This record gives sequence, structure tokens and C-alpha cells, in this order.
Amino acid sequence: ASRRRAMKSATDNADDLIKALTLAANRERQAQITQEISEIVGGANAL
Amino acid sequence: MTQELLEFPGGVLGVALNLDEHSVGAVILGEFEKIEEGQQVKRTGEVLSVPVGDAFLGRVVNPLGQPIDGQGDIAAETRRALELQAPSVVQRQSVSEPLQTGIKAIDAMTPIGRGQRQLIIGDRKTGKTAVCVDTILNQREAWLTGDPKQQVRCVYVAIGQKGTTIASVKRALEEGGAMEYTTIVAAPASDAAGFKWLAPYTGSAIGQHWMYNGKHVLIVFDDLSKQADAYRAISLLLRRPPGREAFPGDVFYLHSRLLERCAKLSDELGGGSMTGLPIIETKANDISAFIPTNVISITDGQCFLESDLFNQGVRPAINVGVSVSRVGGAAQIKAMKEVAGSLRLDLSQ
Amino acid sequence: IEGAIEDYVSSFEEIGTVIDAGDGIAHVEGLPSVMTQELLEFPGGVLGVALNLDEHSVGAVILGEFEKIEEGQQVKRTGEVLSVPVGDAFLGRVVNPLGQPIDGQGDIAAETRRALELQAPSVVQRQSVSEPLQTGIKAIDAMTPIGRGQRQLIIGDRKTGKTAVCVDTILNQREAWLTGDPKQQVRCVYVAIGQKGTTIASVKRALEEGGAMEYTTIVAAPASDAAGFKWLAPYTGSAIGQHWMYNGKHVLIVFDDLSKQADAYRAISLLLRRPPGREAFPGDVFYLHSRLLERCAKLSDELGGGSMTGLPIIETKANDISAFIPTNVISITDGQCFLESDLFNQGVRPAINVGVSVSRVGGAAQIKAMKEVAGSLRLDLSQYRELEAFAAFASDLDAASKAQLDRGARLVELLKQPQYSPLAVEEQVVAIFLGTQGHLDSVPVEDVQRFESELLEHVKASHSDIFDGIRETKKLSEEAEEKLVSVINEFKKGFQASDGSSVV
Amino acid sequence: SKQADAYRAISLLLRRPPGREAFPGDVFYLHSRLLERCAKLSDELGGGSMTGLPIIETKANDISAFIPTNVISITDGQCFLESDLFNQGVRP
Amino acid sequence: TAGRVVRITGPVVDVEFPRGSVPELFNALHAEITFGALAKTLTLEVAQHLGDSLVRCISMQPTDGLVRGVEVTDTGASISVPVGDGVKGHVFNALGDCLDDPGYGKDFEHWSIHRKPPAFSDLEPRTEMLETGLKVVDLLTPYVRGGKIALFGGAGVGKTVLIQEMINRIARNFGGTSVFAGVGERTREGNDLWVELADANVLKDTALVFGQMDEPPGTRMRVALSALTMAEFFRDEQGQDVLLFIDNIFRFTQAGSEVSTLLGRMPSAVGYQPTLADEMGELQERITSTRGRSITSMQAVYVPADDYTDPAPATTFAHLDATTELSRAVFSKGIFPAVDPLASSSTILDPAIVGDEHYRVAQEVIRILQRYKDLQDIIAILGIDELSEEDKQLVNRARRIERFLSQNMMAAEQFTGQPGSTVPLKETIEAFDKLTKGEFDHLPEQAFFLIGGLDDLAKKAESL
Amino acid sequence: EFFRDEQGQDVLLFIDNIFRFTQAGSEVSTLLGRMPSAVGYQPTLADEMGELQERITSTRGRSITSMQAVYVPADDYTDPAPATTFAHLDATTELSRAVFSKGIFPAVDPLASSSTILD
Amino acid sequence: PAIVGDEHYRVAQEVIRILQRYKDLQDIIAILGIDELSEEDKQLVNRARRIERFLSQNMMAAEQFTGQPGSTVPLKETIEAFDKLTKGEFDHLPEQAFFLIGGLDDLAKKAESL
Repeated sequence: ASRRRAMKSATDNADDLIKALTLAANRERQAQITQEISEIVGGANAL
Repeated sequence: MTQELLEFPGGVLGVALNLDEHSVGAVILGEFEKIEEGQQVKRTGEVLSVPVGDAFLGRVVNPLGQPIDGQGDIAAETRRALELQAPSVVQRQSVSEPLQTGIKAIDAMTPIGRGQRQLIIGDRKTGKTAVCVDTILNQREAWLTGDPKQQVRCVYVAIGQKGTTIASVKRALEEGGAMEYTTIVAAPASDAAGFKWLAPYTGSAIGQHWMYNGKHVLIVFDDLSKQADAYRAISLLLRRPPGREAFPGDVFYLHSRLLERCAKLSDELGGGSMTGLPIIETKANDISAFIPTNVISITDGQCFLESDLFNQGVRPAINVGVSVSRVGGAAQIKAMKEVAGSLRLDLSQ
Repeated sequence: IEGAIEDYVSSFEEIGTVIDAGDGIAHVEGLPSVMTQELLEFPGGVLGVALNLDEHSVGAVILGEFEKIEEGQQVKRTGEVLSVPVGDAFLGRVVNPLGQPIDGQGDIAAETRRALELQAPSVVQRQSVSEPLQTGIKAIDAMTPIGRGQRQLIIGDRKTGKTAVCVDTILNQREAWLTGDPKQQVRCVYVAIGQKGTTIASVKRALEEGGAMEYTTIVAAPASDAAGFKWLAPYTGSAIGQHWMYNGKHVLIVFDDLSKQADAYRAISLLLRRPPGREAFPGDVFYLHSRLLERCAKLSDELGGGSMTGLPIIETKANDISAFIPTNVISITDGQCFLESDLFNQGVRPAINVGVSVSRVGGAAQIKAMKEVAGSLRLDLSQYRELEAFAAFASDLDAASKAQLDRGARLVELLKQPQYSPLAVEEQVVAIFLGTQGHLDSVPVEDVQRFESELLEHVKASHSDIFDGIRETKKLSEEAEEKLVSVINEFKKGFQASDGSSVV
Repeated sequence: SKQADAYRAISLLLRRPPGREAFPGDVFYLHSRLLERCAKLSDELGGGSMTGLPIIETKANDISAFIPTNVISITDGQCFLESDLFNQGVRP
Repeated sequence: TAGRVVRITGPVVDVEFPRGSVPELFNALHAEITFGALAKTLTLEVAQHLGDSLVRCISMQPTDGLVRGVEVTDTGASISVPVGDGVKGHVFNALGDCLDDPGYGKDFEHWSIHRKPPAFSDLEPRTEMLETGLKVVDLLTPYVRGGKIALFGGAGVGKTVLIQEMINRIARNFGGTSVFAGVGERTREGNDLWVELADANVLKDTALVFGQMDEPPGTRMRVALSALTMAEFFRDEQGQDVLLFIDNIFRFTQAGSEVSTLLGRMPSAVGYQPTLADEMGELQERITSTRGRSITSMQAVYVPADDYTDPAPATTFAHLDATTELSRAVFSKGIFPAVDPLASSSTILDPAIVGDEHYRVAQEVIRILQRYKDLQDIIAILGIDELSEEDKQLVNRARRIERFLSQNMMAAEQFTGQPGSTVPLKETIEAFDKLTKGEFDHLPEQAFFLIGGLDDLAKKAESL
Repeated sequence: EFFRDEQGQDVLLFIDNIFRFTQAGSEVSTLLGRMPSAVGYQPTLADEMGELQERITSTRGRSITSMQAVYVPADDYTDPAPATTFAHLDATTELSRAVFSKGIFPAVDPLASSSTILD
Repeated sequence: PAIVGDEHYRVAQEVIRILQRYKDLQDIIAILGIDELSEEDKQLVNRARRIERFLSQNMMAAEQFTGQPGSTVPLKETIEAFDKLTKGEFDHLPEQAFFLIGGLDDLAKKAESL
């Protein structure tokens, strides 16, 4: 019964971790794309 | 000419980098404040050069080779052009003799040999400067022999360092007598992006002049990220379109022609050598970033100093997985090859 | 020769012509005497702002329907720097960002005009924030008090009640406004940037039903109009407000929401082909929001003791309070009230995060009664929240922690309240007294909110001298407190819980 | 993926304006006007048909890059092949 | 003969002069705005020469209401600020106009703001430890008397509480003269500081310069160079030791970005100006303690989006002798002042300058907090109870050391109602030596918050 | 709009799929050579979506209800295309294969679906 | 298998299956520990950790990296050795015996050195 409780707790802590990591990985997708577009367009406007 | 020195009327200089159909695009190598539109420019008739000689031993100099320690003018032996080609594949010889650093975690595990390049890459406040200054200090035991076939001369090239950090390095060398055989090239943080870009090349020219005369030389570049930032600033003011991460397209050719110019010559060229320790400061501890993976690929080995090993008492903080020297046990005395021969692989395991 | 050429060039009722137009920007030839940020007018009744003045043409951003613009139209000077009409006649009106009426209620009897880019009061003209802006939200006036001249950020997710908390704050002021004295008589501005037209209409109805349209003005830049109106809607809001502030009135500004101004200025700047910084915003988005929010201040008596209080709302992309615009505005304002959506869905409403919200003015602006009664509540709720995060998985619990955990649960049930119910400070202090002094310790967690609402109507009908004593003195004296504890005990007997029993 | 990468080369040499991931504006239309020619015809046009099996290559298994996102929206069905299952023995 | 305005684009103004009458770089030009209620005399600074007798200028006031073709007069000198012993007591804007008495300082000696950094021959490195009486700072990041010191962190974590605390630790009792530079902080703090320094009666001994967030980027960058010109006068001419508090020096780089993109120079990484490290260098190197005279400088640095790899934080790290780094994560635990122990640093933390009995304790604390920060990946999933006893012993004192680096500061008294605390260095070293050895391992974690010293730890622990 | 205003009828406007209206706007803004914003969308986006969504509304006792199939790129609700779209809409109906496979027509998931008028 | 013959193809695909299952388990093993796994999974991890090291070799050009001389392993002996490894016939050896070693005669000689 203590294992059940500690394992429910570990599952809910892992679900909050997958959420926080996903909300970080999306912010990094969006920054990577925007940096790539800034770098392309800055070159195209230099010409 | 392309890369001719211009002379502006304040006695300040510049370099002609762009030659357009109707104008010359120049970089000013000094106090730009004194420049006005419509004033005179004289050419110099000289491709970009610096004074050189053994008179530089013990001095602190601007990138143009003039002193800033205040101890009066330098009795320069000749000028040398900053962009002479590296010794070609036929002129070089194998690295075979050690550069003793006196640090166990380097000398046993990832040796440095005369004519190797070894990248001291790491994060802020991890020991990068401390390893290099300790290396320059250890050479005194050889210098006191007075023999040109074993004494090492040193150059320490401070790029973008603050002036009190350079003054701290200077007195930390004087405490160990290393200013008997060290030159400091100082482009402190105040100086315009021309000096901050140029400092590694004038270091390599002062070094090369002793190298081709059969002397052994050690160069420390501290640090090539501030040269790469200064060349980014120069290129963008000149309005060249940037490549990746807003760097100039040819930021690799900035560093390759700096670091390839240090090697061991054949005995047909006096058998001198130059050993390069470039430093790179990696932001957020990632080695897999643009500028560090260039310099990792140009140099012969890494001493990756990691902050989360430094904090846990492993000092000096060499990450033993990533760190390597690709010349390896060819650059060690026989006793050290017998004793330490597998130690990097045993620790990475 | 050259002096005759210069004399001629000086010799040049002036009219220009549009030489280029597109997407909400136009270029004008001529106008050799136009001021930078002069307000232009175009033939369709459309205005523009002369941002860029080149050697041979003027670049104008267009305000309103840029569809009516084409090459070869004439344009003329209005002779005014970028300004809006202003005066008391704006009270009870809905206006577009130019100050033209959009309600269709009639013309505006404007007093004068004011330029938008007039600099904020300097370090020597301001005074210390020292006077309560009562919001009427228990969750805010107990723990994150707002003083007049503060900027308090209402940062939250989408659909958490950010507009509802600000409409509550504007509705609360009616119990002050009925009094004639300009020292008590706060008046308000609500600027809607990028809101749906039905939301601005819903807010207009809610403010009429509560009587707040006596003293509010609404600036409307609904999501259908051009980016230029969305960019101006905050500045014109502050310029309607400042005229009252420098006359010694007290003003409240709600910016709803200041993120959709940043996403308009990103549009205008990228159409002007300026290069972006972080998150594709132009480099000066800090100088967009700070130039806006620094206008909010309390003036010194030498300048006439008025003040302007800012409640900028920010929408956060799934609670990433470390994003660029959130951290730019957290850096400007004097505090924040983070509205955590995880608590909103569990029915905690308003969903105030009591750990992350702060006031950096603090208890300088909170009345001595509230400061005494509520002053412990913040830390008591924060230690309850961690004790609840532990006890969700605790295999055995002690009688001290079990009592503290039950008090915490009844304080969380005490703080919530329904939409459009502002409570006066003389009722807020009694509502927090019930919790903090422990009088709720025998009432079940289902009944607490009905008990607190009913006791406030008991004390409103009979024993009114509790509220009169609190209002007339701003402190809760012992000779009133003994009557309060008596009336609570007399009411505890006559109350009944919806399940369980009667109580002590 | 090499269709798109060849059109991007042509378009950037012609100085046409770059969008996302340096592709020119019309790259959804480049793939769409290609693929939407696959169809089944009615009986009045002889009842013929054409069936398209476009292939694309995905960098490090991502499916949020510009070309994969365009073709996943244009096509009727999507057989994701994955290298992890290829190694584990599940071939194809 | 004089120049004419010919282009205007926000705070950037182009002016055309006669063939031979072109001003030098950094000269101050006047221009008149005469619309109405908005009327004022502008100051422009020369930033570039564009050729054909044309120069590009940066405006120190909002250009709003400036019209093409107005006459501009060249003053033939750079922007100048009043310097002298009579500058102390008063409040100035960037141009050296006094806000407290508008006519004041007109008759004082005027120095140019644009000046070269001190000669390298005149530099010497400082080592003398400054004792602040804060536990985390005195233990792990010992500040240097005559050094350069800084406080990094994202928005809303503690710059202004901690800078007004450091004013109360140092400038309340310091024997020299202080300068304070408000470079683009919020105006309400400028007024709060101007009132507080009069209450504490420190104001007679300090000069304040202000350039708050309402001001256009041309002045919002020149404010730092203005305030620094009053400090380097007190250093060089009077021979006093000086304090130079700067808040917030990220806003100087940001104002440099906002003007650079209107000057039309190409954007660098994340849209900063090129020359960023050269503009930051040309400021920072002037703030140095030349041989025999000292300028203890303390700089707040903003970090946008908590992004500690951003080019503005990343360039300014090179110039600093001690760097306190604040963190969102540590602030979310309720730990005040919210210093990150592992990321923060001081260059004087070595056994030759601080002594072995300090250095051993400071290395033992770091090793413990590091081993905990490595276990955080497991702790987040499985809690404490999975760990081996050699780790679970360590984590149970790591969580106590982490909390015991908190302190109740004198600045926070106006919010918490708790009084402030100072602890001497010897009591700090003796406390963390006992915590790492284990002499407090049996006390509950909740006891350790916001204490101060060991006797207060005992007094608090007895009540729980 | 003609059926709402002139015929005086209630109307139900389906849109399938509102994401491709955002995408096609970004591609026209790129062909017009205008600088692209965050993650590459058109700088007009929050106005250009507004000029369509604000127009779907009731007036004078007659109404245009709308159903809008919305694709989400990478399944993240922070991306400007969904994050602009979900600012406008009042209700979210989600269909589930795990409910359809139980025979429960019309297969609306009762937990994943949501509405903002449920107060 | 039409080109290399089925004996090579079976062994190559079995070695990859094992190393792929191991790379999937590393994230479990780093947190919950090898003691938590199924008996078949724990046996597979002990095979994989040996296979990874037996894919290392003392190259001739690595004389300056390792000091030891270099070695060449025939294709048939390579196949026989990995066939035995995947079927566990070396699971009784210490994990460090396989590292850098070359062929089966060298593997035996290093397992006798330990």
C-alpha cells in the first residue's frame, strides 16, 4: 500500500515533468525557427 | 594595395579591406574619435605588418607592436607582414618532444608537445586562464639552462580582457620570473574592434620571428571568442551579409589561418616550433555550438574544463570523456608512456 | 550661384500627394513644413502619423481604414502634433483611439487637446504612494494591496477572469463616486486592445448595470481594425487620463490587454522593414511599454495632488511567466497578481496565485484595520499550500498539521467570490476577520461562503455601528471588536449547514 | 524533400523573397499542384485513375518541419516509418 | 553660417552643414522645437559622418514636433556635466541640468563626458575583501573593496531590494563620497531613493544622476557616461575613495540597440547592435581603481527572459571581479535574497586572500550543493527515499545549507515587518563549518529560513 | 452575411480548416516580400484573423453561428496560428475514436470537449 | 542475406536488436537501477554491455593512443564471436575483458590476465 502511493506520486511527478519539458521544447522550436528566419532574411536584405 | 596600412592625420592607422570601383573601405586601428570627413589620408606603401624581435621579451604591447607598459620604445629587429603563409606539408616535421605543463591531469593524460595546438575550451571561471598562466610559469626550470634547443619563449595574447585582469596576469608572471621570457599582447576591452580582431595575428607574427630563427615558442590566445566577436563587428559595419549565428561567412578562415601557422619545422629550417593554446569560452556549457566546433576541428586536442566537475573538487576540471590529445603518447618521455599509457581510456570507462 | 539656389529652395495651406501605399503605411511627397509625428488627414476622412521624414518624402502610418488610400490622393496638415481631444465630456462614452465617438451616442464636447508623447512627471514632481486604491476583491486587498499611483500587473493565462477582476475594480469605485469630494472621487479609463466586439459590448453592459458608466470612459480598438489603432489605444488611454490627473483628480487605467499592443507594434515595425530582436519583436518594445506605464504616478502637492493607477493586463502563453513580454512588463510595474489557470478550473475564483503575486509598494497603502487583521494571511496560505502538497501523500498526520490544514482549506474557501460582486473595505475587513480569528473553525467547508455572505448582511441590517466605526476611523477598535465577536456568536446559533448540523 | 530543396535553390538564385526555412512563398502550391493531379476519374472520362505514393525524408524523426507539414496536410494518408522500430526487428 | 535638419526618423536626426563647417564626432548641437506646449531646445550628439557635409545625430530629447529645415548650431564641444565638491546633495539629469534647483551647477567646472579610459601603466588589481554582513555574499562571493561587483537576474527577483540593501551595508557608513546612476530603472524608485537618502541623512554625501525609462534612447545610453564623469572627477581631482552604484546597466546596451537600428547598422545576433562589446568596453573600463585611488562600483544587470546566454549578459560577465547571480528557481522556493550559490562567483575566493579556514568551508558548501543539484533529476521523480545512504545523508544537509543561505535583510523590513540582521564573517564561517560537519542535522528545514546568525538559529529552533 | 442581413435568417457557417487560412495568408505575405514575424507568419496575423472572426456575430435578433475545424501544428497551443485562433472561439467540441469504438454516436468526448458559456 | 549470406545477416540483426533494446533501457537503468528489470531484460543488458565493448578494437594507428600493438580480426572469427556473445556463451566473463581486445584468442588471454 505504501508502494502504490509512492508509485502514483512518481507517475504524477513524471506527468508534470513531461508537461514542463514539452513547454520548454516548444519554446526552443519557436526560437530555433525564428533565429533561422532572421538569419536568412538578414542575408537576403543585405543583398 | 589590399590590406595596405593607411595613415590618418592624427597619427592613427587603418587597413584597406574592401577596394570598391570608386572607394576604399578601411578599418581604423586605434582611437577613431579624431577622424573627420574631408581630411587627408596618406598611403604607407606597406602591406599590414608589425615590428618583431627578441627585444619584445618582458614587454606589454598594443597589437601594432608599440608598448603600453610605459617603459619606453622597443628596439625592434625588423618588421614582419601579418599574413605570410603557413609552413607547407614538406617543410613540417612530426611533433616528438614534450611541452611540460607540470599539471598531472594534462601532462599524463592528454599531453602537449612542441608544435601541437591544444584547445583549452570551457565555461566562465573554470580555470582556462589558470592552466595557461601555470603552463607559462612552469617553463622557468628550462629557461635557466640558457640553451636554445630546450628553453621556451612565450607569448600571451589577451583579447577583450579587462585592463586589471591583464595587470593581474602580468604580476602573477613576475612573481614566478616568467616576464624574463614572456611577451604580452594586450587588446583590452576598451580598444576598437580592429585591435580586438588583430591581436591574435600580431601574436603569431612576434612568435613566428623566433620560430624561424630556431627558437621554441608557446602562444596562448585568451580568448578566440572575443576575436570572433570583433571580426563579426568589423564585418557588419563594413555591411558584408552575415552567415550563420550572425557571424561573417568566413569566420572559419579567421581562425584556420591563425592556428595553422604554428607547427614544428624540419631541421632544414632551424627546427624551431610554435605551440598554440587557444582558449574558447562556451556559453551555457554546450561544446556542440558553431565557434567551439570549428576550433575543436582546427586544433589537435581538447582540455574541456566543465563547471560541474570544477564545483565537485575535481580541479583542474578536465571532463575526461570529451578531453583528448590526437598526437597522444608520441609527445611524452618514455617513462610517462610506459606508466600512463592507457589512463584516459581507464578514467572514461 | 549656390546662395540663389538655397534662397529659392527656402521660398516654398501646403498639400502633399500619396506616392506609394500598402498594408497600413503610405509615403507622401511634398509637405516641406510638416512636424515629425504631425497628424495628417487623407481624402476619405482617414488620419495618419508622420513617423519618418526623409529628404524627399514623408512616411506615414495609417490610422483606420487604409483601404480608402491610393496613389495620387492629396493629403493635408492638421497643424497638430499627434494628440487626442480631452475633457470631462469623455466620462460615460465609448471612443475610438483618435477620440472620435464609436457608441453612436452623439458628438463629444471636448475641452482641449493633449499630445500623446508628453514626458512623464520627473523624479522631483512625484510623491510616495500612500493612499488606498480599494479594488473590492478579498484575494487582492488582503495580500497584494494597490495604492493610488501604483502599476499592478494582472498577468494570467487565457480565460482566467483577468477582464472580470478589472471590471470588478472599476465597479467598486461607485461607493466612492457618490461623494462629491475630488480626493475620494476616483474616475476610470478602460482601454480594450484587440478584444472581440462582443466582449467590449459585454463590459459596456456590465458597467452600465453597476452604474460605473457615470465615471468610466472606454477606448475601443477591437480586433477588426488596423494595427495603427491597436498601437495607439494605450497611449490615447493615458492621454485621456493625464488631463484629469494633472488637474488633481484621481484616475484608474485598465489596459486590456497590453500584449495585443506589443503584437500590433511588431506588425507596424515589420511593415516599416526595421529588423527584429528577440521573439521577432522590434528592439524598442521595452520603450513601447515603459513610455506608457511611467505616465502612471502620484504627483506632489506643489503640482496638484492627483494620481493615475495602472492595471495592465498581460496574456501568458500557457503560464510561461519567463517569456519576453511578461518579463519586460514585470520589470516596469510595481508588482503582479498572477492568475494561475490550474486553480481557476478547480473553481478557485478569482484564481490568485498567493505565492507568486506580490506588491512592491506593500503595506504603505493598506488601511490600519486591514493591515492588522489580514497581515498574517499571506504566509499562512503559502505554508498551507506546501502542507497540502505534502499531505496529498502523507501516510499518517499529526493533530497540529491536521488543524492547520483544515484552517487553510477554510481560508481558501473564504477568499473566493462571484463575478461583479465588489465588497467595500468595511465589509472586506470583517470577511477576513471571520477566517483569521478562527470563527469559521466549526463551519463545514461547503457552507463557509454562504455563512460569510449572510453574516455581512446580518451586520448590514443590524449592528451597522461595526461598519460605521471601521469606515469613520480606518481602525478596528476593541470596543467595536467585542460587539463583533458577540454578533458572530449570536449568528452562529441561528445559522444552519446544508449538510451536517447547526453549530456553536 | 529533394524536389523542394531544388526549387529553393532556383528561387533564391532568382532573388525571389525567402519565407520560413528559406523556402519561397509558394512551396505548398508547388507540392499541391503536383499531388492534386492524382485522382480517380468518372465513367464519362473512361474511369481511369492515378495513385500517388510520394516519399519524403525527415530529419531526426521531426514532422513539424516545413515540407513534412505541407505534405502531411495535402495527402490522404501517412505511413510513418520509424528507425527505432526498424532496429527492434519490425521490418518494414 | 550654421547647419540645417534634413532627415528625422524617431530619435535619429540627420543634419547638413556648410562644406568646411562639419562638426567632429560626439559634439553637442542645439535645435529648436517651437510648436506650442511641446516646445523645447533639443540637444543632438554627432554619431556618424555620412559624406557630402552631412552628419547623423542622436537626440537627447524626444524629437516629437521637430520639423525639417530648422537651423542647428554646433557648440564645438561634447556633452558636458558639472563637477565639483558642490555636486553632492543634488539630483541631475544626463545633460547635467539639476532637477532639485533648475539654475544650479551652471557656474561649476564642466567636464566633457567623452574621455579615454586610464592608461594601462596606472592600473593595479584589487584584493582587499569587503565585508557586507550577508551570509551568501561574504561566504561564497566575497566582494572586493575597489573592485567591480554585479547583481544579475531575470525580472522580478530582487535587484532593487538587494541594491538598496547594499546601499545600507556600504554607503551608510563609507568614509569617502558616493555617486548613484539611475540608467533606465523605473521613476518611482528614483523618487523613493531620493526621499530615503534624505531620511538616512546620507544625501549630503552623494550625487544622484537619473535617466529613467520614459526618456529616449539617446539619453538613456548617455546617462551612464554622465554619472561616471562625476565619479571619475572625485577619483582623480579630489583624491577621495568613491562608490559608484549603477542600476540597470543592461539598459545601456539596450538603448545602444534602439539607436543602432535607427542609425541603420546591420543587426548582430538576436538583433543587438554590432560593436556591443566595444560600446560596453568603452564604458566599463573607465570604472577602474587606478593605483592608490579607488572606485568601488556595484552594477545591476537585467537578464531578459531569464536567458543567461543572451549577448548583453554574456558580454558584461567579462568585466567583473564578483558576480552575484539571482535565480527564478531559487526565488520560487521562498529563499531570499535568492542568490544562486553555484553560478555566482568572486575572483578573490582563494586561500591566499581569504585564508584556509574560509576557503575550505566555501569549497565544502559548493561540493554539497553541486551533489544535490546533480541529484535534482532523480529527486524530481522518486523523492528522497530512493537514494543511497551516502547520498541521503548529503541531501539532508544540502536542503539545510540551501535554506541557511537565506537572510532577513534591512531593506525587506518595510515588507515583512521583521527587523534586519547583520552577521560577522567569523560567525558565518563557524556556522557553515558546523552545518557541513553535521552539528545541526537534527533541526527541521523550516527553522533555517530568514535567520541571520547561530544564536538566532538556536532561539528560533527552540520555539518550533 | 447576406442571409443574416437581407433574408433575415439564422445561419451556420462551417470552416474547414481555419489553419489553412492562416498559412495561405503567411504565403501571400511572403510573396509580397514583407518581413515575416514569430515562427514565420505574416505581420498582420492577429488583425487579418480578426477581420474574419469579428464578422461572424449576431445583430438585430439574427445570427451567424460557426463551426471551425482547427488543425494544431506540432500539437502545441502556444504557436501563433492556434494561439490567435483560440483567442476568438467560445466552445471546443472534440471527437474521439475511443468513444466512437464503443458505438456512442455522435462520438463527442465529454471530458476533452469544453465550453466558455458553461457558468 | 543474398550477398553476405544468412549467418552474417542473422548475427548483425541480432546484435543491433540487443543494442537498440539496451539504448531504450538506459534511461530506466540510470534512475530505477538494473535490479528492477525483468530477468530477460537484465540478462540482455549484461550481454549488450559486453557487445558494446567487444565492438572496440586496438587499431594499428592507435599505437600512440594505447601503447599496445594493433590487430586484424577475420570476418569468419568476427561472426562466430558475436554469434556466441548474443547467445550468452561469454556472460561468465568480466565486463572489462572485452574492451579494446581484438579476437577470441586475445579475449581469452585478457580474461586470464584478470
